[PDB]
Amino acid sequence: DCHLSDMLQQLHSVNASKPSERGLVRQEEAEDPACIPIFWVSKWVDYSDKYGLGYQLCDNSVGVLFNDSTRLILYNDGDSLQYIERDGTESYLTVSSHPNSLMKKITLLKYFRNYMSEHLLKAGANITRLPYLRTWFRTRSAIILHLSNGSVQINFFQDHTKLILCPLMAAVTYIDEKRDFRTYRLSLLEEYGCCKELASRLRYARTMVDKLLSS
Ligand SMILES: BrCc1cccc(I)c1
Repeated sequence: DCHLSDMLQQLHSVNASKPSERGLVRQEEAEDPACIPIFWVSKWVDYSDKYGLGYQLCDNSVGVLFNDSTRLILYNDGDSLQYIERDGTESYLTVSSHPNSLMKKITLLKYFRNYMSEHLLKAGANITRLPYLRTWFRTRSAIILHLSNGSVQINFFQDHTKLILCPLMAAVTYIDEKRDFRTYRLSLLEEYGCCKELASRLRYARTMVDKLLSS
C-alpha cells in the first residue's frame, strides 16, 4: 500500500495525543534535520480534463501522470526518460532516440514542462531513487500528492502552506506562509506539543490519508 497504513498509524497517534493542548509547548524541541526529505513536488499543473497531471520535483525532474494511469518522467538532464506502464512495469528511454511509441506523450510532457518554467514558482526553493507520482486528488482546500517512495505531500491553496509526510522516518516537514521550512519527528510533537495551526493540518492529513487508502 506504499506506506500509507504506517502513515495513518503515525498520524492517529500524534493527533490522539492532542499536541496543541500540552500547556508547556516547545515545538522547536521536536525538530530534527536528519529527517529532512530529499524529494518533494515543487510545481504542479492540473489538466486532468484532457491529458493529466504534470509536476516538477525539487531536483528539477519533471513528470506526468496521464489519465490512462501511465507515467512519464524526464530526468533533470533533459533527455533521459523513465516510462511507467499501467501494470507498474518500468522502462528507460531517451528523447533523442525519437521513439515513435511515446512521441505524443513526450510532446505533452514538454508542454507541461514549458508551462511550469514560465508561469510557476518553485516551492521549497529556499533550501537543500527518483520517485514518481502514484496518485493525487484535490479538495476545495488543498491538493494531495502521493509519491512512490511513500511520501505524501499536501499543498493548501489558501495560505500556500504545505506538508510533506515521510512514514519511513515517521516525520513531517511543514512549510508556512512565510516560506519558512521546519522538519519534525512526529513522536516528539506528541511529547513537546505544537501550535493549533500545525495540529489542525495533521488532523486534515489523517483524513486525506484515509481517502487515499479508500482507493
Ligand atoms: Br494542447 C497543449 C498542452 C498540452 C498539455 C499540457 C499543457 I499546460 C498544454
